[PDB]
Amino acid sequence: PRMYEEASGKEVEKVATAVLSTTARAKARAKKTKKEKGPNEEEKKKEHEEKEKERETNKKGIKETKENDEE
Amino acid sequence: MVDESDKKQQTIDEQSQISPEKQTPNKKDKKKEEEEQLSEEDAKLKTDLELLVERLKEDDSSLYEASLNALKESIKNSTSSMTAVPKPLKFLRPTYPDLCSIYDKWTDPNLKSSLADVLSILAMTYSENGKHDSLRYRLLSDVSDFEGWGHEYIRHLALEIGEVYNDQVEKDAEDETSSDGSKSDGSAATSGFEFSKEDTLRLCLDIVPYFLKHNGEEDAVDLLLEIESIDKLPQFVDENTFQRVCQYMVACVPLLPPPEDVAFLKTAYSIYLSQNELTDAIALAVRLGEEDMIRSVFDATSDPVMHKQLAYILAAQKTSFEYEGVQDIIGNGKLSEHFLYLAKELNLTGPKVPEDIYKSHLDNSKSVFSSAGLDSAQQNLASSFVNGFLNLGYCNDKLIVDNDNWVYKTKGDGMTSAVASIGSIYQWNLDGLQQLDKYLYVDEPEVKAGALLGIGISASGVHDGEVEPALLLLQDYVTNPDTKISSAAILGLGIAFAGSKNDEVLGLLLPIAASTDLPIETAAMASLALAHVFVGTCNGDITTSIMDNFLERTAIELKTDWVRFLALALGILYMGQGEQVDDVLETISAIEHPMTSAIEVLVGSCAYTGTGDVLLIQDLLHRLTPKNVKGEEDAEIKSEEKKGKSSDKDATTDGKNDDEEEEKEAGIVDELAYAVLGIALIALGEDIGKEMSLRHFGHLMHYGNEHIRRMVPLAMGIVSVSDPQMKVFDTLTRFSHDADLEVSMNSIFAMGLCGAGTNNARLAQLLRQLASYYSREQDALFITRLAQGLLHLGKGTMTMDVFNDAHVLNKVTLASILTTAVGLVSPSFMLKHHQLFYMLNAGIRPKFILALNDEGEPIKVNVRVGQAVETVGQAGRPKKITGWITQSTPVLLNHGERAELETDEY
Amino acid sequence: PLTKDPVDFVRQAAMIALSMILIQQTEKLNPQVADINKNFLSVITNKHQEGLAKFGACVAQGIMNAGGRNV
Amino acid sequence: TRCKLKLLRMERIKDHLLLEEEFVSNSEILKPFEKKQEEEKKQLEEIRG
Repeated sequence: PRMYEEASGKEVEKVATAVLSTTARAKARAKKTKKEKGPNEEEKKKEHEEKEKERETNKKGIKETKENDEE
Repeated sequence: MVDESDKKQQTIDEQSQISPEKQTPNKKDKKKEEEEQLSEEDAKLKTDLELLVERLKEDDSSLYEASLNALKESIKNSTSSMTAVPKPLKFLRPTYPDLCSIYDKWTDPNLKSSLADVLSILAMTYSENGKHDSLRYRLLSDVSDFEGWGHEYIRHLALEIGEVYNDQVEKDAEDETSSDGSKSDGSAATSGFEFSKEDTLRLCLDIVPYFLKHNGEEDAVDLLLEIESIDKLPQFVDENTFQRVCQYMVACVPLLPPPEDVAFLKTAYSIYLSQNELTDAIALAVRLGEEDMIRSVFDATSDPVMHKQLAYILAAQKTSFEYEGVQDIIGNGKLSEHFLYLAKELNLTGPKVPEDIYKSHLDNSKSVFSSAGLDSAQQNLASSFVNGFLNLGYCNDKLIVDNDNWVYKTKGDGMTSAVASIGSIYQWNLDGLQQLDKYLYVDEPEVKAGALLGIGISASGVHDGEVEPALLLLQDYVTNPDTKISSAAILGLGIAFAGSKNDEVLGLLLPIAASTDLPIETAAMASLALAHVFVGTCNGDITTSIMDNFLERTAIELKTDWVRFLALALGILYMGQGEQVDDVLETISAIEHPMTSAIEVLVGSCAYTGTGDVLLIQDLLHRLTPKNVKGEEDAEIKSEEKKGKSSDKDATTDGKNDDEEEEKEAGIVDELAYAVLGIALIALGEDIGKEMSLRHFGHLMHYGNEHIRRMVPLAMGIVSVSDPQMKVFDTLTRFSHDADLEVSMNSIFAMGLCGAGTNNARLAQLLRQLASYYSREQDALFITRLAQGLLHLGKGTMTMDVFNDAHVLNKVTLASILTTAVGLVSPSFMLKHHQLFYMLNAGIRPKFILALNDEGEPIKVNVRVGQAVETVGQAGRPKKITGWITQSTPVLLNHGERAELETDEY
Repeated sequence: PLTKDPVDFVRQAAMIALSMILIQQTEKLNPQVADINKNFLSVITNKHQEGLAKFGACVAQGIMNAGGRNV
Repeated sequence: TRCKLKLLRMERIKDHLLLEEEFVSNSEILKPFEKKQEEEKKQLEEIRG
């Protein structure tokens, strides 16, 4: 054992809550934005991959796994 | 209510309130047994329709619910909607309200959800028949009363809105989604939408947009043109049609991103062109900023009529109004080609006629001086600039200038700026050149340089029609190899022509602005001038400017001041465009350095403008980041960092400013406040950052055109007396100027208190003094707005030199720049063929009532005021024409526009 | 319960007692060693604990880490 | 309806974004001056009990 440090999480938490409340305020605008954005991605690519736009991710299967690591 | 059988027809209606006997038993049994009885049902359809109409008067939920309960079942349970194919299809007309009675009249959450989907499908199938349109129509124009129909008819309408929106968000679209179950397009619902639109335009104002924006296509808008242009005068007047149209762009103005927003505004322009008033056409054509649209309205009056008529005069007036001069250049030369008269036409288009009208206004306003009498040291320099600031626009103060005593006592950089200030006395005037000439041929090079700046300012009002252009004088000076001379020359050329990109002006500035290898601080003016020239019109995003910025960064980084001015110059250049500016953000970012990142945040504002709400959040995360990183630890570099921080603060403010002008119109109070708080984050996040944000606040307000002007500048001002940098006061006063001596008094007392009270540095004192004189023009001579005034959503091109200067700590060199402050607004006068210089009467209106406008089409009640008054600023801006009782008809509608009135008396 | 006792004087004793018991036992050999460790630091970092508490926390922490973790 | 919305468009966005700003900013006001201001707070506190 060990060493313990972290206090820059206190900063990080503060800017995380900020963006999230801003989106709700923003919503009215964002809804129109989604109209234009999505057709552009379809014809081209997501960014530089032809994946992870087939579904919500690229999988819809189970992800649960049990009895993993040491015992 | 209670059943009373078949005694009379009145009591038949009461009988069917509880249990129908001609819609429930009989019909149900009939459909489920014989199929010869399909012939009896067909006749009984008409009877059934009538019973609905009579009982539409009844509103109670219980006696529609239960009554039509077993009909609602029969759709799938007994009839199955295919036991006689055509016959249930055409009998869907009474059954469709039955479904709606469980949707809207009764609220049962399980059934209200489920039957929404069912309604969408059956609406689509029955609009093939075109009788689903008629079903909507009998409730839209009504026949009877109930609370019920007023909410119910929308439920039918909402089905259409639902699906069309969803096809964009979710790419799959059509009836593949089970949220409507109805196909998005196809010739069965498309014809339904067109017919629906017709009825709802007449009686409502409703589904006509939902369809446009949900289609996302300009095609939707171009269908709209057809129907409205019929309606233009016989159905209702021109005016009523217009309020729908300028609105077409405005409600979704702040929610059409660049490629969409332009494509829609093309269509509104075309609607106006089709209709009677070309006056409405010109306003929208200016908006787009495209050269092509301007030419079409100008051509439409000029070319078809051979005779001079009203038509040539009207063309010249329309193009004259923009004092950018973008319209001025284009419209000239057609007048020459046609050749009815050169002399009247060319002058009238140019800003030469605007010089003449100013003299008439000036006569009323007279001259009152209040300039500082201080002499010696820096106080001499302060006073001599102050004289020009009080006599902005055309003014006569010749004799004071001719007393060369105080002039010669200026020294250093003070000499240059002193000669420049003399030029602003004769701002917007042909005469004045004489005073400048004397100094220019004698003494040290310093006075020579200042003469060229003054020529720039004076030449603003005369540079068209090939009548003493700024180009003519200033070309010789560019040729001369001295840096001070050449730098001053090209600065003045940019100011005078403003937004005009004439061939001679542009092409002089084209090989140059491409040397930055040699280290010259005052070569900021190289790009700065060209940037100013570009605004007011669509931008090529010139390759000359982009190249030299990169080259400068390679060569030097010692002169911090130079690279900071350069960064701003790129961002100002790109103004007047936003579609193309998305591309160039990437191009700049290709080469990456921390120094280059400073340039990027500025250019992000312009690209994203009139769309900024992604931009807003970005310019706030940026602010947070320095500190956030320090946080992590808590648990050459000098130049790069400083450029980084300052750029961001400027960018934040700029984003907000451009956005608030174009957009909707309520929000203007709010955007000023976003600054106060940006400063507040700043008030305990960066100590250095506070210095920049103070200066930015004032130009935030001026650009944004805030409604409140009494409380907020004054309150902020008090805090900032304590805080360093007195240049804060200069930026506040440019907003406060308003209509003079309404707002601007409180500023004179407040700014005068801090200035007179505290002296502890003559350097500090100088900034404070200049600000005070700027604010007031004697007896409401002129007003300054950043906005065009022609559009209140507009933005100028002459006021961009004002906007530039608040990014840097105050400097004597900066004082030379600040003399320029052009941005004049003309006072309207009713014109005649003999060019009458008097307005008869006007209504002036502080606050538009109309909730059928933002801009406010001026009310017809108003408050009446006399002849020959300046077009009032905030709390006076809507202006209606009173001339109708003396029976005079405006040819050029004026809503509080810059534009001069013109009237026809018959 | 004696490390969250109502009286302070019991708390000094209790923390010291734990560390004497669990002097150099790893945290995959007694999970609660780490937890208890963290308590001690949490008291030391706080500046709104009693000076009786603070005194106990630091003494008890050094017993935990005693001898170079070799004793 | 579509005329009402133009007004409703500006009003929502601008003030609700300022609200979200002011909320975050309560913290932020302390951060640039925390040694004039907390220095002053200290001396204020000490004399008045």
